[PDB]
Amino acid sequence: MKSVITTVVSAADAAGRFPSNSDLESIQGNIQRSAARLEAAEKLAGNHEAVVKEAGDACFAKYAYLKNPGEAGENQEKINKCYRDVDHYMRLVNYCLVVGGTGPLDEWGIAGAREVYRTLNLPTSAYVASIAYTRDRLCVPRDMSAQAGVEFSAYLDYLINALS
Amino acid sequence: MKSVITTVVSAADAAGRFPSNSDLESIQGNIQRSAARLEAAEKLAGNHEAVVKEAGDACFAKYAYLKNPGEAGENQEKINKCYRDVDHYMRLVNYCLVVGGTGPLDEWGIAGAREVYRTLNLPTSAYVASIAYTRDRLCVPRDMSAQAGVEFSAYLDYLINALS
Amino acid sequence: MKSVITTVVSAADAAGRFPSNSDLESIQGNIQRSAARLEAAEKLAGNHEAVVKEAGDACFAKYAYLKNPGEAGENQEKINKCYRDVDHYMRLVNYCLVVGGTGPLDEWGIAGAREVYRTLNLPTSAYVASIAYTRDRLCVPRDMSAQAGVEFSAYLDYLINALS
Amino acid sequence: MLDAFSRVVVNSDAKAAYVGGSDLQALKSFIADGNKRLDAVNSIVSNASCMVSDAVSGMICENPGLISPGGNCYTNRRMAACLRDGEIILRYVSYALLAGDASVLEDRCLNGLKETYIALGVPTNSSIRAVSIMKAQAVAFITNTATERKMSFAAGDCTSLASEVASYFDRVGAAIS
Amino acid sequence: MLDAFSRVVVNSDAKAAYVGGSDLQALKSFIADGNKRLDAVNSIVSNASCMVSDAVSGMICENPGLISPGGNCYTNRRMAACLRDGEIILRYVSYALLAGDASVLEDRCLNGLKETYIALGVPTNSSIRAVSIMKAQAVAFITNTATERKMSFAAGDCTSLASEVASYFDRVGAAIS
Amino acid sequence: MLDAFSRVVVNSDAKAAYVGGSDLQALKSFIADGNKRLDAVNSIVSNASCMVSDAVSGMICENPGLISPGGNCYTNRRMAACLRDGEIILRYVSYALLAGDASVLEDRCLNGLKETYIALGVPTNSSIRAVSIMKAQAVAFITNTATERKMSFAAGDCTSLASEVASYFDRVGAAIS
Amino acid sequence: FVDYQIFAPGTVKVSPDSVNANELNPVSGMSKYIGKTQKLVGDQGISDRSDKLPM
Amino acid sequence: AFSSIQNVLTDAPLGTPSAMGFLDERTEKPLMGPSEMDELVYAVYKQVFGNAHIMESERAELRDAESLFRYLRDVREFVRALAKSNAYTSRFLQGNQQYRFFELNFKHLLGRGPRSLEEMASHSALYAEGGFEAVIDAILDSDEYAQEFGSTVVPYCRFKGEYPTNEEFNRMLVLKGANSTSDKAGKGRSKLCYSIAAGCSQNWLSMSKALPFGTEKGTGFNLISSSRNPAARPRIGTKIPGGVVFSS
Ligand SMILES: C=CC1=C(C)[C@@H](Cc2[nH]c(/C=C3N=C(/C=C4\NC(=O)[C@H](C)[C@H]4CC)C(C)=C\3CCC(=O)O)c(CCC(=O)O)c2C)NC1=O
Ligand SMILES: C=CC1=C(C)[C@@H](Cc2[nH]c(/C=C3N=C(/C=C4\NC(=O)[C@H](C)[C@H]4CC)C(C)=C\3CCC(=O)O)c(CCC(=O)O)c2C)NC1=O
Ligand SMILES: C=CC1=C(C)[C@@H](Cc2[nH]c(/C=C3N=C(/C=C4\NC(=O)[C@H](C)[C@H]4CC)C(C)=C\3CCC(=O)O)c(CCC(=O)O)c2C)NC1=O
Ligand SMILES: C=CC1=C(C)[C@@H](Cc2[nH]c(/C=C3N=C(/C=C4\NC(=O)[C@H](C)[C@H]4CC)C(C)=C\3CCC(=O)O)c(CCC(=O)O)c2C)NC1=O
Ligand SMILES: C=CC1=C(C)[C@@H](Cc2[nH]c(/C=C3N=C(/C=C4\NC(=O)[C@H](C)[C@H]4CC)C(C)=C\3CCC(=O)O)c(CCC(=O)O)c2C)NC1=O
Ligand SMILES: C=CC1=C(C)[C@@H](Cc2[nH]c(/C=C3N=C(/C=C4\NC(=O)[C@H](C)[C@H]4CC)C(C)=C\3CCC(=O)O)c(CCC(=O)O)c2C)NC1=O
Ligand SMILES: C=CC1=C(C)[C@@H](Cc2[nH]c(/C=C3N=C(/C=C4\NC(=O)[C@H](C)[C@H]4CC)C(C)=C\3CCC(=O)O)c(CCC(=O)O)c2C)NC1=O
Ligand SMILES: C=CC1=C(C)[C@@H](Cc2[nH]c(/C=C3N=C(/C=C4\NC(=O)[C@H](C)[C@H]4CC)C(C)=C\3CCC(=O)O)c(CCC(=O)O)c2C)NC1=O
Ligand SMILES: C=CC1=C(C)[C@@H](Cc2[nH]c(/C=C3N=C(/C=C4\NC(=O)[C@H](C)[C@H]4CC)C(C)=C\3CCC(=O)O)c(CCC(=O)O)c2C)NC1=O
Ligand SMILES: C=CC1=C(C)[C@@H](Cc2[nH]c(/C=C3N=C(/C=C4\NC(=O)[C@H](C)[C@H]4CC)C(C)=C\3CCC(=O)O)c(CCC(=O)O)c2C)NC1=O
Ligand SMILES: C=CC1=C(C)[C@@H](Cc2[nH]c(/C=C3N=C(/C=C4\NC(=O)[C@H](C)[C@H]4CC)C(C)=C\3CCC(=O)O)c(CCC(=O)O)c2C)NC1=O
Ligand SMILES: C=CC1=C(C)[C@@H](Cc2[nH]c(/C=C3N=C(/C=C4\NC(=O)[C@H](C)[C@H]4CC)C(C)=C\3CCC(=O)O)c(CCC(=O)O)c2C)NC1=O
Ligand SMILES: C=CC1=C(C)[C@@H](Cc2[nH]c(/C=C3N=C(/C=C4\NC(=O)[C@H](C)[C@H]4CC)C(C)=C\3CCC(=O)O)c(CCC(=O)O)c2C)NC1=O
Ligand SMILES: C=CC1=C(C)[C@@H](Cc2[nH]c(/C=C3N=C(/C=C4\NC(=O)[C@H](C)[C@H]4CC)C(C)=C\3CCC(=O)O)c(CCC(=O)O)c2C)NC1=O
Repeated sequence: MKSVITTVVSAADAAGRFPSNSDLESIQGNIQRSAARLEAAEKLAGNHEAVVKEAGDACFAKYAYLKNPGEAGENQEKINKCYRDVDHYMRLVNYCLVVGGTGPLDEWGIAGAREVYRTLNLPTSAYVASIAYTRDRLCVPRDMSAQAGVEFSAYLDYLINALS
Repeated sequence: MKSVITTVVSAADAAGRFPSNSDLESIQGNIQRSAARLEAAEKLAGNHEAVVKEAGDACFAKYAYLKNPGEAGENQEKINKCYRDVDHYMRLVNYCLVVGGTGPLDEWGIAGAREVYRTLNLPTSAYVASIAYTRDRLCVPRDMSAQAGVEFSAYLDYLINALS
Repeated sequence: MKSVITTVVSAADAAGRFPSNSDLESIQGNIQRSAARLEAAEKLAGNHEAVVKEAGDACFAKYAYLKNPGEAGENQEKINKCYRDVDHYMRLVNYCLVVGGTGPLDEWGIAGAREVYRTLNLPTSAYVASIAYTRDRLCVPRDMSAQAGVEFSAYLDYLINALS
Repeated sequence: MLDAFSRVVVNSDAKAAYVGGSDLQALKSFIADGNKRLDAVNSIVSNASCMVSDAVSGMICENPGLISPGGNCYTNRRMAACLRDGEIILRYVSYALLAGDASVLEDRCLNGLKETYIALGVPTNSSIRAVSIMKAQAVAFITNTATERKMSFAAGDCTSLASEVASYFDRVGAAIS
Repeated sequence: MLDAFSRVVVNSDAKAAYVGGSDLQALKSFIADGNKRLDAVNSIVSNASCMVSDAVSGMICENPGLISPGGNCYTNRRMAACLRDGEIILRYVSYALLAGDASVLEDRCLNGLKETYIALGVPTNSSIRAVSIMKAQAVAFITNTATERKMSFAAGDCTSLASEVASYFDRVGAAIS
Repeated sequence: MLDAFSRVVVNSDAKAAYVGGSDLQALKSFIADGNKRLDAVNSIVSNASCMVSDAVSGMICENPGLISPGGNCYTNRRMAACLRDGEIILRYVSYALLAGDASVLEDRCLNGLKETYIALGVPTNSSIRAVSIMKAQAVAFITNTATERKMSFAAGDCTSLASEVASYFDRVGAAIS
Repeated sequence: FVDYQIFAPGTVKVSPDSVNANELNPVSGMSKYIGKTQKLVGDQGISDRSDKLPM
Repeated sequence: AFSSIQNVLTDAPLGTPSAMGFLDERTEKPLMGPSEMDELVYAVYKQVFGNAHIMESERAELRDAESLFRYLRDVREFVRALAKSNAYTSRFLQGNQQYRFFELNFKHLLGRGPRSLEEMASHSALYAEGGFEAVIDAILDSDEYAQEFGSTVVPYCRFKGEYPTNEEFNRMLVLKGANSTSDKAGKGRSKLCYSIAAGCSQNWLSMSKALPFGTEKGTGFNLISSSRNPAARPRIGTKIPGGVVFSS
C-alpha cells in the first residue's frame, strides 16, 4: 500500500540507509492527522448500507438509459453487481482513511479498471456519478467534523480523477 | 368555420373525447381579447365610408397605368366595381374580428381567388397596395385603443400574405 | 400529451398553416387560469405524503377481503405496491396541473389500465374508492382557494370516470 | 360546424351589412356569462359516466321487456352498444352547450340517425325515454339541485343555461322520433 | 406454412421420391399418438391466461428495475404491451405443438422479431426469461405435475410432447438473442 | 412534441418527483412575460411571406451559379420548390417559438432532412445561407430594428426572445450542415 | 387461509412500507420491497434461533 | 389489439364526420363547408402522393376529382380517382421498378407493407390481366380496405399491435419515414425488394427514424450483429434440482 510509513521506508531502502530524523518526522504527521481521518472512517463504517444505496440510485436518476435493452442495468443480476461495485468502492475509501494513503484504491480499484469497464462495456461516467453524488451530499458540520470532511472528500475526488 | 371554439371541439370529436380542462381554458382566452377585437370591429362598421374611400383613390396614386385602355379600370363603370371588391373585403375583415378566427376570410374571400384573379387578368398587386394603405394610415392613440389596433392590423396582414 | 399548446399547433400542422390569430387567443387563456392550477399544484407537492397515506387505507378500511389468499393485497409487497400505485396517480394529477391539460394522465396512467388491471385481478372499484375518498376530502376555503379546488377536482373525477 | 359567434355573421352576409353596434350586444351577453357557461359544462363532463349508466339502466327498469329474448338490449353485445350510443349523445350535446349553437349536434350526430335505427330495429320509444332521463339529470347538475354530488359553484342565476341545454335534448328527441 | 405431414413430403420432393412404407412409419406413429397431442394442447389453452400473467410478473420479481422510471415495463402503456406480447408467443407455440412442426412459429412470429426489439428498446435478456418461465409452466401441465390444477387425463407417458414443446420455446430465445 | 411546461414534467418523472416549489418560478416567470411570446410570434408570421422571398433571393446574389444549368434552382419547377421548401422551415420555427421547446422542430422537420438532401442533390452549403438570411431578418423584427415595417409594440425588451429564436435557426442550420 | 371478510369492518389493518414511488422502486432494480431484490439487505442474514431449545 | 403507440403517441385519424349521412334521405352527408372541406383534401394530398409537393399547375389537372368529392362525399372514390391520374403514374410508375410501384401502393393505399412474396407476386398476376388499374381497384375493393378505412377516413399508417406477421410491422416502418421524407429519394430501386424475395428483415436504424416521439428510437442495439443466424443451434439449459436439462 502507498502510505506514509511505506513511502518513507521504501525511499530509505532504495538509498540503503537507516530511518533518519526526517523519516520519523513524517510519522508524526500520521499522528496529528489520524484524529480527523479515523472519525470519517468510523462514520462511514457504521452507516455504509445507507450511503451505498443512496448513491446507487443516483446513478440511475441521472442515466435512465441504462435500463434499455443491451445496457448494463437490464436485469436483476446487473443491478446487484452494480450496487456491489459501488459498495466495493466505498469499502476501499474506508480502507484509505484507515491506512492514510491512496494504497488500497490504487492496487484494488483503479489499476486495470479502464480495460475492464471498456471490455464489458460499463459506462465509466456512471461509476463516477455515484461517487460525485456522495461528495456533494456531505454536510460539513452534520455528518462529520470539518477536517474529517476534508479527508473524506479528498479521497472521494481522487477516485473521480482516476476514472476521468 | 375557423374560430377559437371550433378548433377545440373538432379536436375533441376526432379522438372521441369529452371536453376536458384544456379545452375550457381556451374559451377563457376568448373572453380576454373580446374587449379589443369587438371594439375594433364596431369601429370599422361606421368609419368604412371614409376609409374605403381613402384606399382606392390612393390605390391609383401608385398604380397610374390601371386607367389606361387594355388594363382593368379603363372606364368609370369598373372603378365602381373596383369599390365593390374592397367593400367586400372590409366587410369580411369585420366578420373575423367578430368571430375571432380566420373563417370568413379564408373560406369566403380567399378560397378560389387565386384562380379568378389569374383568369380575369386582374392584378393582385394593387389589392396589396390598397389593403396596406389602411394599415399605415391607421394610428393608435386617437382613432382606437391599443389592443384594438394590433388586432385590426394583424387581420389586414393575414390576407396580404394570402394574396401575395 | 394533450395540452392547450400541443393541440392548437397539432391542428395548425394538420392543415399546413401558420400560428393563427385564433391560437394566440388560446394561450391567453393559459395566462388566466394558470394561477388557480399552479396554486392547486404547489399545495399538492408539499402535502403529498399526507394525502396518499389517507387515500390508501380508504381502500383497505372499505375492502377487508383483499388480504384473503389469492386476492390483491395478500402480502406486504402487495400492500406496498398498492400505496405505490396511488402515489403514482396523484403525481400525475400534480403533472396535469402544471401542463394545464389532461396530457400526463392519459398517456402515463390511464392508457393500458383496463388491460393491465384485468389480467392481474386488481379491482377497479378499489382504485376508484381511494381516489373518490380524496375528492370529497377537499375543503373549499381551508385547503386551497375557491377556484383552485375546481381545477384539482376536475382531474380527480376525470380519473374516476376513465377508470369506471 | 358553427358556434354562437358564427351564427350572427351568417345571418348578416345575407343582408351584406357590417355587424354594427345594434347586434353586438347579443354577444356581449355571451361573454358576461362566459364563466357561467364554463362552470356549467364542467359539471356535465365530470358526471358523465354516471349520467349514462343511470339513464340506460333506468330504461331497463321502466321497460322490463327490453332484456327478454328478442329484446333490443338483450345480449352483452347489444347492451354494450346502447351504452356506447348514450355516451355519444351526451358528448355531442355537451359540444353544443360549450359552443352555444346546435350545429355541432345536428350535423355530426343527427344526420341519418332516424333511418339507421329503423334499419337496425332499434326502438325509438325507449330511446326517447333514455334521452329524457339524462335531460332531467343535466339540469340537476347545472342548477346544483341534485340529491348527491352538491358541486361547488358561485352564487347566482343559472336557470337560463339549464333551459338552453334542455333545448338541445329537444333537438335530439325531435330527430329520432 | 407446413405441419408434420407436409414436412415429410418436402423432404421427398428434393429427391423426387415416393413416400413409401419406410418413410411412413414416422407418420403412422404421429397418428397413433395423436390423441395425446390433442390431450396436451387443451392442457395449455385451458391455463393460458394464468400462464402469461405469472410469467410476466415473475420476470418483474427477479428484475425490479423494469418497473422503475426508465424500465421498459414502466407505465400502464408499456406493461399492457408486454402482456400482449407474451400471449402472442404462447399462441404461436400452441399452433406449433398442434401441427408438430415449428414452421408457423418461425416465419410469422419469430422472423424479424429481433429488429423490432432493437428499434423499440425492448430488453431481450428479460424477455427470454418470461419465455423460459412459461416453458416450465408448459411442461408441468403436460406431465400433470403442477402444484395446483391437477387435470384429468389417462395414464401413460407424454414425455416426448413435453420436450417437443420445450424445443419450440427454445427457438424464441434463439431468435431474439 | 413537448412544450415548455411538459419539458419540466418529463425531467421530473425521470426523478419520479413532484413538480415542487423550485421549478415553478421558472414557469411563473414563463407566463409573467408570456404576453411577449404572443406579442412577437405575431411579428414573424405577419411578415412571413416577404421573409421567405428575401431569403432565397439573397441566396442567389451570393451564389450566382445556382441559376446556371446544372444548379439546383435552375428551372421554374425547382425555384418554386425552394420558396415553398423554406416555407416549411419558417413554419416549424414559429411553432417552436410558440411552444418554448424545439421538440416539434426536431421530430417533424429535422429528422432525416440531410439524408434526403444528399439523395436529391440539394447543395447543403448554400441552403445554410438560405436559413441564415431569414435568421437575421427575424431577430430584427422581434427587436423592432427593421428599416421598413415599424410595427408598434410596447416598451421593454425582447432580447431573450430574439436569442431563443436564433437558437432555433441554428438547430436547422446545424442539422443540414 | 384467513378469510378477512368475516371480521368487523375496521379491524383488518394494512400499512405500506413507504408511500413513495422512488423508495419502493428506484430507477435501478435495487428495490427493498418489490420483487426478488428483497434479499439484498445488509442485515437479515443471520437470526436468533438460540432463543428456544436444542430441539 | 391494444397497441400502445396508436392514439397515445400519434394523432387521431382524419376523415369525414360519419357514415350515417348516406342513409339520410334529405342529404348525402354532414355538409362540411369549404374550410372543413379543403383541410381534409390537404390530408389526402399528403398521403396518396407522399410529400410530393405538387404545384399549382399540377393541381389544375386534379380539378375534376375534387369537384366530385365535394358532392359525393366518399373518400374511397376520391382515392381511386387520384391513383388513376397522370400525377400518380408520373411519380410512382414512370421511372421506377415494378416492385417499387407495388410497395408504394401498400404505403399510399393501405398504410402497411407487403407481408410475403406470394402476396407480392399476385399483384404482378393482376398486372398481366388489366395493367395498373387492375392492381389499384383490387386494393381499393378488398376486404382489408373495407374493415379498416371504408368510405369515411383517409388511409393512414395504423399501429395495430396484432400484426399477422411481425415482419409486416418492419416493412411499414421502412416505407413511411419522417415527416421530412418523400418517396422519390431512391432512383427507382425498391427498398423492400431484397427482403421480400429472400425472407430476411430490415435495418434497425431505418425503422427507428420513422417511429414517433417517445418510443426509445434506437436503443437496444447490442454492438454485435443486428440479425439472426439461421444455422446456429444454441444450447439452452433449464435447471432442475439435480443437474441441468437440455431439452433440445
Ligand atoms: C475490489 C474492487 C472491485 C471493484 C470496483 C469492482 C469492479 C468491477 N465491477 C464489475 C462489474 C459491473 N459493474 C456494473 C455497474 C453498473 N451497471 C450500470 O448500469 C452502471 C454503469 C453501473 C452501476 C454503478 C455492472 C452491471 C457489472 C457487471 C458486468 C456484467 O454483468 O457483465 C466487474 C466485473 C466482474 C463482475 O461481474 O462482478 C469488476 C471487476 N470489482 C471489484 O472487485
Ligand atoms: C458516512 C457518510 C455520510 C454522508 C456523506 C452524509 C450524507 C447523508 N445525508 C443525509 C441526509 C440529509 N442531509 C441533509 C443536508 C443538510 N442538512 C443540514 O442541516 C445542512 C443544512 C445540510 C448539509 C448540506 C438533509 C436536510 C438531510 C435529510 C434529508 C435527506 O434524507 O437527504 C443522509 C440520510 C440519512 C439521514 O441523515 O437521515 C446521508 C447518508 N451522512 C453520512 O453519514
Ligand atoms: C377604422 C378604420 C380607421 C382608420 C384606418 C383611420 C383612417 C382615417 N384617418 C382619417 C383622418 C385623419 N387621421 C388623422 C390621424 C393621424 N394622422 C397622422 O399622420 C397621425 C399618425 C395620426 C394621429 C393618430 C389625422 C390628423 C386626420 C386628418 C387629416 C387626414 O385627412 O388624414 C379619417 C377621416 C375621419 C377620421 O378622422 O376618423 C379616417 C377614416 N380612421 C379610422 O376610423
Ligand atoms: C406511472 C404510472 C404507474 C401506475 C399507476 C402503476 C400501475 C400499476 N400498479 C401495478 C401493480 C399492483 N398494483 C397493486 C394495487 C393494488 N392492490 C390493491 O389491493 C388495490 C386494488 C391496489 C392499491 C390501490 C398490486 C397488488 C400490484 C402487484 C400486482 C400483482 O399482484 O401481481 C402494476 C403492475 C406492475 C408492478 O408490479 O409494478 C402497474 C403497471 N404503475 C405505474 O408505473
Ligand atoms: C329501474 C331502475 C331505476 C333507476 C336506475 C333510476 C333511473 C332514474 N334516475 C333518476 C334520477 C337521478 N339521476 C341522478 C344522477 C345521479 N345520481 C347520483 O347520485 C349521481 C351523482 C348521478 C349518477 C349516478 C340524480 C341526481 C337524480 C335525481 C333527480 C335529479 O336530481 O336529477 C330518474 C328520474 C328522472 C326524472 O323522472 O326526472 C330515473 C328514472 N330510477 C329507476 O327507477
Ligand atoms: C354519431 C352518433 C352515433 C350513434 C348514436 C350510434 C348509432 C348506431 N348504433 C348502432 C347499433 C346499436 N345501437 C343500439 C342502441 C340502442 N338500443 C336500445 O334498445 C336503446 C334504445 C339504444 C341504446 C340506448 C343497439 C342495441 C345496437 C346494436 C344493433 C345490433 O347488434 O345489430 C349502429 C350500428 C353499428 C353497430 O351495430 O355497432 C350505429 C351506427 N353510432 C354513431 O356513430
Ligand atoms: C378553464 C376552466 C374554467 C371554469 C370551470 C370556470 C371557473 C369559474 N366559474 C366562475 C364564476 C361563476 N360561476 C357561476 C355559476 C353558478 N353559481 C350559481 O349560483 C350556480 C349554482 C352556478 C351556475 C352553474 C356564477 C354565478 C359565477 C360568477 C359570474 C361569472 O363570472 O360567471 C369564475 C369567475 C369568478 C372567479 O374568478 O372566482 C371562474 C373562473 N372558468 C374557467 O375558466
Ligand atoms: C417474483 C415473483 C414470482 C412469481 C410470480 C413466480 C413466478 C414463477 N412461476 C413458476 C412456475 C409455475 N407457474 C405455474 C402457473 C400456474 N400454476 C397454477 O397452478 C396456475 C394454474 C397457474 C397460474 C398461477 C406452473 C404450473 C409452474 C411450474 C410448476 C410448479 O410451480 O411446480 C416459476 C418457476 C419457473 C422456473 O423454474 O424457471 C416462477 C419463477 N415466482 C416468483 O418468484
Ligand atoms: C405476431 C407477432 C407479434 C409480436 C411478438 C409482437 C411484437 C411487438 N411488440 C411491440 C411493442 C412492445 N413490446 C413490449 C414488450 C416487452 N418489453 C419488455 O420490457 C418486456 C421484456 C416485453 C414484454 C414481455 C413493450 C413495452 C412495447 C411498447 C414499447 C413502447 O411503448 O415504446 C410492437 C410494436 C407495435 C405496437 O405496440 O404498436 C410489436 C410489433 N407483436 C406482434 O404482432
Ligand atoms: C377433440 C378433442 C380431443 C381431446 C382432448 C383428446 C382427449 C383424449 N385423450 C386420450 C388419451 C390419452 N391421453 C393420454 C395422456 C395422458 N395421460 C397421462 O397420464 C398424462 C398426464 C397425459 C399426457 C399428456 C394417454 C396416455 C392416453 C391413452 C393413449 C392413447 O390412446 O393415445 C383419449 C383416448 C382414450 C379415450 O378415448 O378415453 C382421448 C379421447 N382427444 C381428442 O380427440
Ligand atoms: C443578391 C441580392 C440581394 C437581395 C434580394 C437582398 C436580400 C437581403 N435582404 C437582407 C436584409 C433584410 N430583409 C429584411 C426583411 C424585410 N424587409 C422589409 O422591409 C420587409 C418588411 C421584410 C420582407 C421583405 C430586413 C428587415 C432586412 C435588414 C436586416 C434586418 O434588419 O434584419 C439581407 C441581409 C441578411 C444577412 O445579412 O444575412 C439580404 C442578403 N440583399 C441582396 O444583396
Ligand atoms: C417537414 C419538412 C419538410 C421539408 C424541408 C421538405 C424537404 C424536401 N424538399 C424536397 C425538394 C426540393 N428542395 C429544394 C430546395 C433547395 N434547393 C436549392 O437549391 C436550395 C439550396 C434549397 C432551397 C431553395 C429543391 C429545389 C427541391 C426540388 C428538387 C426536385 O424537384 O427534384 C423534397 C422532395 C419532395 C418531392 O419532390 O417528392 C423534400 C422531402 N419536405 C418536408 O416535408
Ligand atoms: C392574441 C394575441 C396577443 C398579442 C399580440 C399580445 C398583445 C400584447 N402585447 C402586450 C405587452 C408587451 N409587449 C411588449 C413587447 C415589446 N415592446 C417593445 O418595445 C419591444 C419591441 C417588443 C418586444 C418583442 C412588452 C415589453 C409588453 C409589456 C410587458 C409584458 O407584460 O410583457 C400586451 C399586454 C398589454 C401591455 O402590457 O401593454 C398584449 C395584450 N398578447 C396577446 O394575447
Ligand atoms: C367530370 C365531370 C364533372 C362536371 C361536368 C362538373 C360538374 C360539377 N360542378 C359542380 C359544382 C359547381 N358548379 C358550379 C358552377 C356554376 N354554378 C353557377 O351558378 C354557374 C351558372 C355555373 C358556372 C358556369 C358551382 C358554383 C359549383 C359549386 C357549388 C357549391 O358551392 O356547392 C359539381 C359538384 C362537385 C363540387 O361540389 O364541387 C359537379 C360534379 N364537375 C365535374 O367533376
